[PDB]
Amino acid sequence: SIRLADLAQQLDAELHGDGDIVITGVASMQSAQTGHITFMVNPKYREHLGLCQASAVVMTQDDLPFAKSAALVVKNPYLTYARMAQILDTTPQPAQNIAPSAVIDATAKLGNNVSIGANAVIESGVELGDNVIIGAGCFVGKNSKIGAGSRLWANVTIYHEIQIGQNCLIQSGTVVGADGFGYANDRGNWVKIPQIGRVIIGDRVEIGACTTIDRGALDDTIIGNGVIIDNQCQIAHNVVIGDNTAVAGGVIMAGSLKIGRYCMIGGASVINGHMEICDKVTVTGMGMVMRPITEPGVYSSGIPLQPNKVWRKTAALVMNIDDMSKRLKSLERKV
Amino acid sequence: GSIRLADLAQQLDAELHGDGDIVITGVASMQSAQTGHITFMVNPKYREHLGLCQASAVVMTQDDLPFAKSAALVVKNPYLTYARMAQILDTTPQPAQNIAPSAVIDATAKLGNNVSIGANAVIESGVELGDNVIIGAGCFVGKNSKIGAGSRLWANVTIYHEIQIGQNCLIQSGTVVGADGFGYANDRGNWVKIPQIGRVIIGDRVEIGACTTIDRGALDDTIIGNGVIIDNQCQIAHNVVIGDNTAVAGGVIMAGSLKIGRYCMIGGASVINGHMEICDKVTVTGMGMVMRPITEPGVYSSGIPLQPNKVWRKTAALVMNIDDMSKRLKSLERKVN
Amino acid sequence: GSIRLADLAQQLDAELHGDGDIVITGVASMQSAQTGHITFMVNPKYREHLGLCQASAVVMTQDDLPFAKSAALVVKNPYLTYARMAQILDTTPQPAQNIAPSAVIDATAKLGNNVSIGANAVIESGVELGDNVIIGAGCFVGKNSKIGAGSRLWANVTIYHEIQIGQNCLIQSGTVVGADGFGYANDRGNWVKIPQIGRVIIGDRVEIGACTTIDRGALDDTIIGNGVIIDNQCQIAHNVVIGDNTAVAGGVIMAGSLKIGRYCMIGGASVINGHMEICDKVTVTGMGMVMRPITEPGVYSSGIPLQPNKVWRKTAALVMNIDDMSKRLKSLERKVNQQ
Ligand SMILES: CC1(C)CC(=O)c2c(nc3nn(-c4ccccc4)c(O)c3c2-c2cccs2)C1
Ligand SMILES: CC1(C)CC(=O)c2c(nc3nn(-c4ccccc4)c(O)c3c2-c2cccs2)C1
Ligand SMILES: O=C(Nc1cccc(NC(=O)c2ccco2)c1)c1ccc2c(c1)OCCO2
Ligand SMILES: [Mg+2]
Ligand SMILES: [Mg+2]
Repeated sequence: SIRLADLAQQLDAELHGDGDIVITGVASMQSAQTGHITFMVNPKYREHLGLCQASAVVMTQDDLPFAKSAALVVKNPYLTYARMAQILDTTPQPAQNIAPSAVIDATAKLGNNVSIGANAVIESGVELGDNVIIGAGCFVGKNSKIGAGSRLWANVTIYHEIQIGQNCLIQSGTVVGADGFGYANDRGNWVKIPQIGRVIIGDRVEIGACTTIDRGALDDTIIGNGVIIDNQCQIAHNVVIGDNTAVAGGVIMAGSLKIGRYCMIGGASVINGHMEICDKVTVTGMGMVMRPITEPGVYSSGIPLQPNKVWRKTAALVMNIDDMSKRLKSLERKV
Repeated sequence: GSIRLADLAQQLDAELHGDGDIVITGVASMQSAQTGHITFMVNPKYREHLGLCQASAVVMTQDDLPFAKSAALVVKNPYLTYARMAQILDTTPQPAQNIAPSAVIDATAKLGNNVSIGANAVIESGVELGDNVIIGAGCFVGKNSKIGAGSRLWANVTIYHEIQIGQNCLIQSGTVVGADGFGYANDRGNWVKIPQIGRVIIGDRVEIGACTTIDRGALDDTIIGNGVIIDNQCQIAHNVVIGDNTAVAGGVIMAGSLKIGRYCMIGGASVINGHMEICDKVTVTGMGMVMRPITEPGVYSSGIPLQPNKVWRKTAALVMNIDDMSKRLKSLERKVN
Repeated sequence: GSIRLADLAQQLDAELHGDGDIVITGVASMQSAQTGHITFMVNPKYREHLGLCQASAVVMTQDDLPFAKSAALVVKNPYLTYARMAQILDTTPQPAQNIAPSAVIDATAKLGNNVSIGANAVIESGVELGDNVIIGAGCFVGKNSKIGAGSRLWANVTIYHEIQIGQNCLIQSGTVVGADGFGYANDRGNWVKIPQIGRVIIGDRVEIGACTTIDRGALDDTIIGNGVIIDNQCQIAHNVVIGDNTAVAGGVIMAGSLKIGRYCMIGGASVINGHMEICDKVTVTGMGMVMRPITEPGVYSSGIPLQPNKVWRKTAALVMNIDDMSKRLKSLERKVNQQ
């Protein structure tokens, strides 16, 4: 719980109302009750602000005349919402102190205030920095290092020789450092190439659930600082992702892809390997990225949904487009 | 457990034609069935084949009866009867039995009657497990989460905090329920995490496949309706709502704040955009690219299917240059007219 | 781990050019190699660059040899030799060693010789682990499952009941083998679960990536042939059959009752529908949308690639209205045919 005046100060927002209002948490506009603070971004909600029952609403200056409650005025309500949600965060920690059922190799090196959940397994040589939290059931493989403040939720798998920076967050089910898909061929028989590279994850990286990041074949798979990666993503061996790039859910990346900084990869996209995407590129959902992207901007692919009867004709015509092309060329020649 | 054919027929509401004393030990495919097995025929083309079936009994329709070469259970719907008898004779073990000494269970957790918790499972403070709930080995159930009576989790399932799961649900291994949604604000190019303080509410009789992820809501909740079935490797983003009885096949990816109606069927590997709605009774075929809202019931499709590589190369190049093709067509139209 | 260069050359069947007494400690890339490392060159464009590589030895061909600036191992196939020497100098640890006191092993489980079981692994009744099997930490192996000699599971792998795995397999973390297929009947509008009492049969020398799922069959079995390699995030549905030596790249989804032949290559993120067959020696390029059986060997492809969004918008609009284009072209043909 926190006073609205204190909250406005920490948020660097201008208060318009009773600063002694006690705020207990954040809520959506439709769900907000007394004691909740909420926010609005779309001006369509201005007009039924008298139905919102929050104790305070974060809004812009143009929204203030429509306010029917105490208001915190700011330039960017969505960013202010992020900050106040962090102040009022109710999320528990993956673990507290070191659980007696955890299995920790005697040669592990633990910083101060390290928490390890029940039945987590820490291999030899592992280094956990100050304030690191390992959730229940995690595995952290030999000689891996996790920087100060980083947190793993339950049932995360970190392989051997992995480096993770400070203040990272990895959600459950994720696997970091599995073998890359590297094989030689000896007369039709696959010959495993041991993957003795690593994964280097920078600082302030957040990784979703059931995402896989393979280790490099010789050199390393590299995730830059401030990268965010959603659920169900596959990052193949020797991929390099530049700082602050965002990767949405279900993206599949092939090996040796290089992605620049400040990129945004839409969900379910497929990016082929041995190529580079430059800085400040946006790929929209389900993009089929076959070629390098050398200029910033927005890129898209795919033929969107149609009613099935219409699709049947669309797909049949598209598959025979070569004949349409030949017929057009013939007609041009005749005319 | 072995059962007498006459007793099995009564439980199935089938007409017995043959020896009710036959002992049935399990269910098998028609090609694999041996003595002691019961099987079923749904395709009348196999009537001439029944003499090659070694099952002790065969479920079939009244129209099939003259072709039987074994004891027969006559029913209106052999496929449904097969589902029912497979449940009666199910050989699937339970994920756990009793409470394993290696399980770690917070003192404040509330266990109902006949709850089983497998080895090395972890149960946090405030958790409530209803009667007959089974938690598989290596599971994690987060703080204050509630799992309704008769629900079962296979091994290595992760339930985060404040999750509500209904009665008689089944969740396969590797699935994660309640992870943080992909919620971030942008501050001059830096991503600022938005804590996801909503929950997930899963209804009754929901089945979730393996390695599926269902994210918790940002403020309000991610909601899975009653009777929903979800296959493997699906991603259900924060604040998605899925209506009762909807089926989601494997590998479907949904964006945040999507609402899917009741009675829908989403084909495997489909991709659905966020902040929009799909109405009731919509079927999206496999690999559907669902970019816009769907406001009328029916079947919808997308995608250009496979061709020989030599042919695809021309197809792809021509489609990508279709604007030029369009211009040439109009130009020729003007010239002819 | 470390080996004299002469002995390494002998085991690789390589021709040594240089000091056989050099001590090699591991493998490294050309750019990263330092004293004690062996590296390899596959691209002759780097011949001029070999003076900058500080590896102690370089694997190369006879045509590269005049350009060497180090001890050299000459072979016909530098890439295959690199695979073999990386195995010889492999630094990858084992998932486990010995039997961990925190593992929970049913009294009726049967273990061969030199079995290792990692911390907090769970082994159900009736399980059989062959000689030299390694079960990583946190794994679950369900009732009556059998794992053949030399096979290894990394941490947090889930094997359901009645699963059969062959010899010298390798399964990466997070993978689930034997979960229920997606089988349901319809009772007047209510889903009715069909118990999935088939199994999964995995052959010998199969490698499966991370967070891959392989469902069990409804009555008969899901079958993975010998020498198959499967990447991360793959979905193999109930009753799929995959022939020997086929490779499945990451993110591939296979619907139920699909049969794939031998020596196939399925590109990443492909979607393969079920109740159909793909013959031997078929290559499906990435993101392929397979809706019909493939009856002839060769390479098959689908998908419209990326364009700038403003260009894509026009392309998508024209394609979605291609029926109108077709009709206009036919009408124009009639006019040109004087009809
Ligand atoms: C629930 C049910 C008993 C019936 C059903 O509707 C269904 C089932 N299994 C499916 N597998 N795949 C699939 C999986 C992977 C790749 C490609 C396709 C579908 O698309 C499936 C569908 C659907 C078809 C159209 C909409 S949902 C079993
Ligand atoms: C098995 C092998 C040694 C050789 C191989 O053929 C192959 C390999 N790795 C791949 N990654 N991806 C991929 C992954 C993610 C997104 C897009 C593509 C492919 O498509 C891959 C392929 C194939 C190409 C064509 C058919 S399979 C390594
Ligand atoms: O693409 C993001 N999500 C997302 C997830 C899953 C599926 C989709 N489907 C589509 O787009 C889609 C379906 C059909 C056509 O298109 C999108 C996305 C990107 C960047 C972000 C972000 C979300 O939130 C944080 C800010 O950065
Ligand atoms: Mg334990
Ligand atoms: Mg996918």
